[PDB]
Amino acid sequence: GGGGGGGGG
Amino acid sequence: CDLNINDDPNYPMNDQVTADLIFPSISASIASAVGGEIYNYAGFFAQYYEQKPESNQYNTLCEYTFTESSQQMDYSYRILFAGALEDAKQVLEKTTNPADRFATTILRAYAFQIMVDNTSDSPYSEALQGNANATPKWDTGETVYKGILGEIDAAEAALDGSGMDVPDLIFNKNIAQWKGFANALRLRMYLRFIDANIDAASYTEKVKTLVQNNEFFTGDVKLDCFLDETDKRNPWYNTNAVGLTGNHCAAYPLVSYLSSTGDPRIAYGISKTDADGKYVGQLPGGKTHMQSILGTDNWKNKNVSAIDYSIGATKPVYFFTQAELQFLIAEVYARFHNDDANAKSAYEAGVTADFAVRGFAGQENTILEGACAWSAASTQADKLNLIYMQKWVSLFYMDHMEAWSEIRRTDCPKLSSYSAAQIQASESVYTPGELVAPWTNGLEAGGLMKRMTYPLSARQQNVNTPAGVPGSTPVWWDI
Amino acid sequence: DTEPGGTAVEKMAGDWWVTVNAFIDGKEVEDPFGAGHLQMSTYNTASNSETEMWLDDLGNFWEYKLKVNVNYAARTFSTTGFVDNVTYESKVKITDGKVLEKAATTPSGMPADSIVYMVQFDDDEDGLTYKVSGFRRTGFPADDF
Amino acid sequence: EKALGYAATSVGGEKIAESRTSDVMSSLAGKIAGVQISSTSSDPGASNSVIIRGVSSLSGTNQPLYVVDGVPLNNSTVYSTDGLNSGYDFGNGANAINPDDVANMTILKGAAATALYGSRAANGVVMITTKSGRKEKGVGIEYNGGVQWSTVLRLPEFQNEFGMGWNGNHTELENGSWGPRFDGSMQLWGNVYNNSQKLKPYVAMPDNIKDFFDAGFRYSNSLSFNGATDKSDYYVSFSQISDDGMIPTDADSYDKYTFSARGSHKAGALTFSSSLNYAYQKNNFATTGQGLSMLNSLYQTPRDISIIGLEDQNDPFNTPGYYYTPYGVMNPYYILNNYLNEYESERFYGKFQLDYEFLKYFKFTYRMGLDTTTGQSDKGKPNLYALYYEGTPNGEGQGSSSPFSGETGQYSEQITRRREINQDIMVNFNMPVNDFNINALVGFNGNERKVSYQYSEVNDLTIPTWFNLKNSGKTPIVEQHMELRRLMGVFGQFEGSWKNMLYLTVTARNDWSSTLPKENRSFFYPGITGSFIFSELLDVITFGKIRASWGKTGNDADVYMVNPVYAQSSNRIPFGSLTFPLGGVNAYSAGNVLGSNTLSPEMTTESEVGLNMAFFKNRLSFDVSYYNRNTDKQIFSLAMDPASGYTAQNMNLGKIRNRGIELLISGTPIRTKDFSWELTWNFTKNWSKVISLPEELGGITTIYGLNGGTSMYAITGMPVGVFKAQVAERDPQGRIVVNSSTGLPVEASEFGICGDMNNKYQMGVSTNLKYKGISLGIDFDIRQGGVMYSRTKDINYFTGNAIQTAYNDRNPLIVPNSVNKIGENVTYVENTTPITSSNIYKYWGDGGSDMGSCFLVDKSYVKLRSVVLGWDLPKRWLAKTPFQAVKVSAYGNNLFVWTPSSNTFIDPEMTSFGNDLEGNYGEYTANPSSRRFGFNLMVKF
Amino acid sequence: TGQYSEQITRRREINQDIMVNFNMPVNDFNINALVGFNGNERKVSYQYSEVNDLTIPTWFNLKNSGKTPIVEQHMELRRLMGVFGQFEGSWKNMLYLTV
Ligand SMILES: *[C@@H](CCOC(=O)CCCCCCCCC)OC(=O)CCCCCCCCC
Ligand SMILES: *[C@H](CCOC(=O)CCCCCCCCC)OC(=O)CCCCCCCCC
Ligand SMILES: [Ca+2]
Ligand SMILES: [Ca+2]
Ligand SMILES: [Mg+2]
Ligand SMILES: [Mg+2]
Repeated sequence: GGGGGGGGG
Repeated sequence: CDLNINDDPNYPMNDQVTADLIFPSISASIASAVGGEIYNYAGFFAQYYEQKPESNQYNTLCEYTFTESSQQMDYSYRILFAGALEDAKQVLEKTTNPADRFATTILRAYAFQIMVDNTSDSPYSEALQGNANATPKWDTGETVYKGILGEIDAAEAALDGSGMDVPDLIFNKNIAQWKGFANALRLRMYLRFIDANIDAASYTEKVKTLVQNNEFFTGDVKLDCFLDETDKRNPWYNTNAVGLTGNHCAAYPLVSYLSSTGDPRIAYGISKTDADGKYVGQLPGGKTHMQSILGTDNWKNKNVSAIDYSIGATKPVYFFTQAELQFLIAEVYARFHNDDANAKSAYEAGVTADFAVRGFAGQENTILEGACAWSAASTQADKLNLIYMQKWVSLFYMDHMEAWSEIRRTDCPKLSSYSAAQIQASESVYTPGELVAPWTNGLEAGGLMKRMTYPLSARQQNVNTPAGVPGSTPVWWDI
Repeated sequence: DTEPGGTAVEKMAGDWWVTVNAFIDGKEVEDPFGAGHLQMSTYNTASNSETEMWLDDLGNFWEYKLKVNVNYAARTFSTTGFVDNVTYESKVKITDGKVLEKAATTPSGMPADSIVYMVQFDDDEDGLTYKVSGFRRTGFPADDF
Repeated sequence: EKALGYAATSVGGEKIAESRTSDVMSSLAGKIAGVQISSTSSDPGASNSVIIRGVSSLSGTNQPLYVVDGVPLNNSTVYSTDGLNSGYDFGNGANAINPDDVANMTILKGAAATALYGSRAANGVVMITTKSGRKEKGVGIEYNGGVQWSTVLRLPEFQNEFGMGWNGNHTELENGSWGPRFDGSMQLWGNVYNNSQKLKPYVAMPDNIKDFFDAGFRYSNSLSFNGATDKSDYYVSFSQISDDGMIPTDADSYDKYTFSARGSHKAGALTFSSSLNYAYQKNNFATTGQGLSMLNSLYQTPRDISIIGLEDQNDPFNTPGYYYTPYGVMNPYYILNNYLNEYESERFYGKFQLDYEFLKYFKFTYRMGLDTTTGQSDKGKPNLYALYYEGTPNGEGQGSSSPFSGETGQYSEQITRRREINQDIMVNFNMPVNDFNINALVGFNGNERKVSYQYSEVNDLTIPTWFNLKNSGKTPIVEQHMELRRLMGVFGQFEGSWKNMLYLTVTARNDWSSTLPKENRSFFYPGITGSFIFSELLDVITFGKIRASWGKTGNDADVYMVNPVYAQSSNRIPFGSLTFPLGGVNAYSAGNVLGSNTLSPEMTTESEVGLNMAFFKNRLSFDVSYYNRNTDKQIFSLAMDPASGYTAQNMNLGKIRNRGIELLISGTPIRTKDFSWELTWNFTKNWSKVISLPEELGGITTIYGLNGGTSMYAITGMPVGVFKAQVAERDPQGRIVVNSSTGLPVEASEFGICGDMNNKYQMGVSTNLKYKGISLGIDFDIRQGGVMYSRTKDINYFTGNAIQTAYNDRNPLIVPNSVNKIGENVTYVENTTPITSSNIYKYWGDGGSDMGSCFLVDKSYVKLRSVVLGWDLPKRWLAKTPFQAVKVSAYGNNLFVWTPSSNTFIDPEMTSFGNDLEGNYGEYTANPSSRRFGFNLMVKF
Repeated sequence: TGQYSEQITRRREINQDIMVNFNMPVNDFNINALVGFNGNERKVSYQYSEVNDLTIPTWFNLKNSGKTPIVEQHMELRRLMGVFGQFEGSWKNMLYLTV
């Protein structure tokens, strides 16, 4: 499939 | 209703798509893997950089908590095999120019070498056969090496004197440079056989006769091609500076060594602490640990050296640094012949080019006449260590995949006997430059990463894919 | 309204900032060892019983960690004598422990849960009894030490 | 007619329209067994999903063929090809229809007798019939004036115990609520502007997100003009709808205009008639996705931040360079006011029918339809870098981790052109012989479909806010594309009859499709159907019918699946591409989908039996059907091992099966003269099962999935759309293995089968009261079943805002049945390592003990689907007025949804991947659902 | 060296008239009045795109070039409203007058 990214905190 | 309209009008007529139109896609495809996704995770395994404290993209590559289902090389496996290698197959079907066949076999062989240095086994003899074999078997890394080196031998033997007839973005039809690339690839692969203790007798004399001929390449073997535009940047810059936010901070073992040797190269691709003006590397895998110990507000991005993406956008993708060529040649003179001066002269050459590739031409004597002066290298083991640690430095921000592979072969930098938590409490315990096992470490058997998982896409569609093994199982040449 | 839930000993788990007094010659000595405020954690057991929790000094005083009995209704905890320490081969005895919600006052002046208990270590060649007392760590950097 | 031998349902215009929905299918959401209807989102006015008897085609054409006045309608969908970063849906082709123009809708559910319509009918037929000319007392004018509101429904259930911070510790810049427990204390927050920073009581804003949303507003106007003679009928209609939904600003907008003229004229044996329609829409979407999108920014808000306080841009602390957090997110109000995502469409469709009766028993019908569309989309984003990066905390002060790198702006425009042509030439023969009756129909059908677009893209805008292709110093990007498919088929249909009670039908058709290999373009499919009214009994049984059918429906492939192609060389790398040309050189690569010139046609085979009865004075009815569908050999781009040199091969699949029960039961327990009371219950249960996928390619292939994450598949023995996800390891006794140092769950090596997309059953429940001119309807939609992915839950777990994360008061915790895995044989030991306050954030963000699979959510829901309160005025009142009829009407839709306690996050009627099979992967922070209610005024003249 | 362009134009005009007519004969005279409103909206837009220097000499496709493509976009919009009247005077089908 296609990618997702983490968040930030 | 005319029904004969199923010829797809969005693509040319297949009889108009000739070799000179396909071949430029071979090297571009390889470079988008070996210079991007593969490169990226190799730079964590070789401990050049780490995960920034404020983002989370590569947590599981730093803490070795990825699995087979993480699909960390699925894109590159697709690129190399259904992109470059199928196109390579198409070029050999269409053209008969021995000079073009040679440059394709080299990019072919190189692509198989990148796969093998990742999953040990790789589809090879049965690969690229389409419906005739949708489930090719995965040969052993040694069958492949012995084969792709066999393909190169034949392809060089077929040259008749004519020149290349195809758009070459690597060497621009310079047949000498492709010959050198083949020899550098033989030097590279011949050494793997030696340090694997497999047919080490003959491959050693071949290693020696190569260096005596010096029929290698000049400059770097690169793809100088990229523009700071959408869809046309350097692959790794694209992924990580444009596609995502800043995710890389410098890693502890790369900073400590660059800081101990007084190396001015420590400013190329590394930025100073935004809060102290110093160079600060993160302990491999230690992002969540250092946050607990020091506090949230005392381990943000400001407190660690960020990796610089500025020199990225147009930076080429490397297949074989010139520095690394000499460091491989300096090793050969050191431990297989017995020139100390020719090894000294190759060692100093490698560092000289690397100082010049970066913005530091004419400052190599800061490493060659101070600390890393080779003069201070007593034992030959004291010298190989110096060679191998300078190879490791030269490959930072150039060819991370080859650093990971070269780390695994020479087992230098050494693994630190002290743990990440130990090296964080004390600091004199740590020999600067030695690798550190990741503080969080998802390998049940500890230690450093030794291979990539098999591509999940091959797991699901190729029943002949070898069985999933943990990251700690070495490839066939690491011992 | 959905209930978040928790472990059976939830309200008595926590992060605490404590100081260790000692009863010496009948009197109580405020921080005799000069240790200042130290961090320690209480938390549930892998069994998740509402009758026992861990007490963990995080290695910041005697290097101890044991399971204490819990009376979760009363918000008290204790041992019935000297119980094995799990950090190193020693024994520990906990007495008269309680968690007093909102009874404390943070460095910034806010209500926090008080934790206080008596402790004895079987390898304390002076054989003293110490009073560990403190407050629930809020999370603001101003309530740290 | 209604001698049919398979399931079907007739609905009449008034039920279609009383709900005042902008759309002809939404109001039927849970009211027809076997016919699964859903909206992609509550964003005006996006596509709608209609799938009949489960998914047969993977992937991904499962809409029913819509037929209006005898002519196939275009039901193309326009939704974003990347639902991860830029979710938007601009509409469904069937949505152009004007309600108020429908006279009857009949959904043919079976695929046994589909000769009259083509292969597209295998997915069901929605046979629409528009109002025609009628003589009435007035001048022939019906006016409908509507007005409605839409407020938010189901916002995620939030924790309100902890505010801004990370690791348990207070922060001033966070996008999450992993900070300390709330106390009255006055704390700093946000960035510093001009040596100043804001001070706010550290308290919770429980309604901060709820107050962000508005009340959507929509006004509707519908006019119809009508009249007829004994030789002629003429209908003309206009409809206008304008919607501005509940997301603030006008970025969530839908304008709809329709115009229609329908006429027929008889003269002798000859009847000629025509229907012509124009359809306009303009759409604006509040893009969704994991980037700088409105809602993704909205959910990553700490529980203590007043969101309605971030709008005023004259407060420099709300500027994009000083906005209170720099963490992959920006001010939601800045996104809504400065991003562009528009779409406008123009559509013309209609038909000419020529009828000629001859020789007592024959009718010649010639019918030709044309459907043409032009649509333009324009979307853009500012050059956030050039405007805000330099010299600001959110820009330069965050260096390479800035939300503005490299957000240099882009603008694109696409113009899409679509054109479909159908021609039918039929002869009908209809003659009685004695008690028997014979009706035969023969015909030829010809079809042409064509789609084209032109796309242009600029990046790195010069003037940073201006969207125009001249506004860029860098190379632009062009793309063009077209598809053309043609079909010809001939067909016969023999309907035989004995008395008024024994009906036999026999269909056949044989098509020639351009999309199959040259030497195998022809495919033949027959059917048989029976109907037996066993009403031959001396009042207790009003009606009594028994059905049976057995038939086939062929099908062809999509366009260009036969020959090898060579594409312009590109390479997909994670989060970007490297495309040719470089540098000055163009190049081509071998297309990674292996074509096949040995394909055969698709063949769906269905068996079906049914029973319909009515009792008393039509006070109790029921209809039940038992079907069994196998779509076989469908042409599909099947996943292959890239080492073969390709990533897919086009070949004929195995069987996809759908069998089940459709049940409808209705009755009138009270029927006075002044009063009625009806009840209705319908029930569907489908058993999806992919039967085989060619072995040589492994037996599995991806429908949709995240790289290294949750993925929906089709697997050889399982229902369509099976999810695999991340799962924690367990020891041989079922205890969850945790890491000995952090205490956090460890991944179980492999995924991870965690359910499928199918509801286990669906059912609806309806009542209908009627007194004098008063009428009331209440509908409930009930589906209980599988699972979907929910990024709404994911992002709210990661962000510490979901109530579920306030677990254990966030005190350190040992996972309640943890075990640590230990020379070369394994040993398991009780775990004593707790998860620390500083890592509780990561325990929940990863998914807790469930890990990745935590974010598959129970698809189930029970919903108050629609309510209609109708007031038909007494005719007495209208004697001194121009009015023939006045029906005042108050209504509501999607009013309330009940899920199981494990779903405190979404209304499960969501997606971000379109209205077909791929949309069943779930929602990627699609915009929240709406509660819609309003009034309609109906004036007949 | 080859060239290939494509352009898609979109034109659209809308006209609306609302009128009231009055026609009444008196003593051989005849009166015809007309009062009206006009509303006009004319719009044109297009999208152009061109590539030069074709890679495959004969294929005409925006993909067939290793050089920069040329794009252009354009749109105009104009509106007008008016009110008008037209008075028709008539005497015995002999004298006709109009204002
Ligand atoms: C495309 C679909 C394939 O077309 C056919 O089936 C062949 C043409 C038969 C239709 C003509 C029947 C005439 C009966 C009196 O369809 C087209 O390309 C349309 C071509 C133009 C046909 C115009 C017919 C004018 C009658 C008003
Ligand atoms: C463009 C020209 C600008 O003029 C107008 O705004 C037209 C207003 C008059 C509306 C007359 C309604 C008559 C009712 C019997 O005009 C437009 O762009 C069209 C705007 C929408 C007009 C819809 C017309 C509905 C007719 C059934
Ligand atoms: Ca709105
Ligand atoms: Ca609680
Ligand atoms: Mg390819
Ligand atoms: Mg080794």
